[PDB]
Amino acid sequence: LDLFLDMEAATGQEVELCLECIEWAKSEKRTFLRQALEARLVSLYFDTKRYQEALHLGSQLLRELKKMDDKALLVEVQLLESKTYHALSNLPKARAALTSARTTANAIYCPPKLQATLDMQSGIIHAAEEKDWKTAYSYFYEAFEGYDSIDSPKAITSLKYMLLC
Amino acid sequence: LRDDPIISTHLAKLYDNLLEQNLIRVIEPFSRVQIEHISSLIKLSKADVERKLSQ
Amino acid sequence: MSEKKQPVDLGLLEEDDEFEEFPAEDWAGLDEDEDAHVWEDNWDDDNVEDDFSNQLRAELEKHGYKMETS
Amino acid sequence: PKNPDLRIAQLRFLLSLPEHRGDAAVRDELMAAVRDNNMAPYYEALCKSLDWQIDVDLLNKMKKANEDELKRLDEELEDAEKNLGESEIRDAMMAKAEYLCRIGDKEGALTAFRKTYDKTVALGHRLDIVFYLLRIGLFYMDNDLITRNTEKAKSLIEEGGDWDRRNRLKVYQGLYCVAIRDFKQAAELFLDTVSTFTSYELMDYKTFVTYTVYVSMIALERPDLREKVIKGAEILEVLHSLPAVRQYLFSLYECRYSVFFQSLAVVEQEMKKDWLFAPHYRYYVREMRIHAYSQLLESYRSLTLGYMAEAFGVGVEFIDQELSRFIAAGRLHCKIDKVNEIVETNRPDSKNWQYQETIKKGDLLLNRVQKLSRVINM
Repeated sequence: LDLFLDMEAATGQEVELCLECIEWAKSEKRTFLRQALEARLVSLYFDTKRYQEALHLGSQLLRELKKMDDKALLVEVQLLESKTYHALSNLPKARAALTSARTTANAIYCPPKLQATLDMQSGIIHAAEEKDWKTAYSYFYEAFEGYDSIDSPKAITSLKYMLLC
Repeated sequence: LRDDPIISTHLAKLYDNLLEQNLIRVIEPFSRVQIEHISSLIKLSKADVERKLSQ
Repeated sequence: MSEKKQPVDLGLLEEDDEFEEFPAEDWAGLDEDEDAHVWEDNWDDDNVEDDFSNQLRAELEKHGYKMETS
Repeated sequence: PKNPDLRIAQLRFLLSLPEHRGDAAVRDELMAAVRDNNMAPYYEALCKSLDWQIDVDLLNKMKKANEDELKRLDEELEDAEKNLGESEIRDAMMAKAEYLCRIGDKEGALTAFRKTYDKTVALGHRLDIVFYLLRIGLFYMDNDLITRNTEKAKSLIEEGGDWDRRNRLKVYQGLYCVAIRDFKQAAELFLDTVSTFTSYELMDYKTFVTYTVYVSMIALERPDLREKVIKGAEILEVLHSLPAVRQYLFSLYECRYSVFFQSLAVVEQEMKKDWLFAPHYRYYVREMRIHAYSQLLESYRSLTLGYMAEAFGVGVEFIDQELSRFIAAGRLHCKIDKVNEIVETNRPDSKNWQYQETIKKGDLLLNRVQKLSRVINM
């Protein structure tokens, strides 16, 4: 699925075919599988800039994630929840989803793909209101510490964010 | 900068803030002055300058 | 005195006997849109309203045609 | 009532005045005729409707089920009667009364909501019955009758702001302040829009946004808009719903008349044909024009007619009679002259006029102490 979506080809059948993946995964009753398929499909609607059903279906996914286990999966959807309220420019719900992902991910050693994205988005939250660029520069600096030597577009946009803030 | 993120607004506020420092620099000694004497310093049109000033 | 109010009020009862509840109901056709709306505003709105009740009432639909012609 | 027959029965205004839009408006009314005992509303506005051929078919079926479910509420009321209970008789009387809102007759619903208004065990249930008069008072467009129970249910609440009860009443404050033309006290009412929601009892949330964009868009200034809404993220969420609204905020705030008048015809045609929003459509236009002309004319002392005609994208002949009507009629500023064919204001409205704003109250207090002199000795 991820290697099929990174090709960036024929995105019209991708979202419907992903709905056939959630349909098939529910047909064989694989709950965590279709939770992952919604977890990537909501990133597809984030890439499509369709903020209605991404926040709606993602929120209904939060209704079955707040009850269930796998707290690290909640960090993905509260992270991208912060991405979609920031993309809609809503600061308190982005700070609340951010802080909820922080107090969810405080016990879990996250991968630096997920661990650094908290502070990467957090610097855009604080320097979105431009409260303190010392703290925000700490967020893009530690974000650069997370994206160092793992991905070169992410690194050049990381130093773009350091020189930016 | 066409693939620039939402922070283009922050870059534009940096531009307009340096414009503000320009305006509070050159206008500040001047009670009454020509608009092209004072825009000839910055060699820019008076339209957007008039809009930002009057704004 | 206030007893000279009495023949003036006989004139008023002749005015109310001109039309019997024809103007209260028909002018209440305008009052039912106008009741509890502050009538100092209804003098301005009545002023420009009655000013444009003759011609060019809405007229903002026409200004887009006034662009190329003027 | 709180049924969707409120909003379908709210389409009768746009069904009424044009003959153009009365096709879909009669379409969902005829389709909605089988719903919520719709018989007596379209029988009432049937003069505003079609002929009597297919009309007399379904009236005979609705009229008998009317009395059937009515007498089941009556016998169910009697079985709720002669028995120990309050909320059983409250809800039997109340469902009877909402059924009387379904037929659309507040004769039996006035006395029925009056009886369960006397069976209110708490004031919260009383405010619920109050709102049950407000939702049909919206269709009925009474003024004092629906402000009476909110005036009396206003005092002595003492139970805190509830989640959509108190919010629902605050929305109703938005309702009658859409009805009335008081606006600067209507500017506080939509401030709960963080907490307002899709209310199918009265009004959709996006229609709540669509109606509060007018009172904000006209009735508020740039410190007011920059304070409340340009700062606020709530409009930053819902601006993505319609691209027009973002133009009517950003181009108006950006003071671009050549596009705002090009798009203002949609505010004009949208502004009419509306239930509670119709009769003031003359006022919002003119008030918005003078507020825009004061917006440009505030920061500008002298103004050529060339840059002005370029700014508005209109001929000079119209702005000629505009501001001439806005000296006396609009009453914006000091006298404008055409000896040089150039807009020139003076506006000495700060120094001495800041003191002479009080000579009006000095003369009004002077006549009021003449009234105090009229108290003397008799």
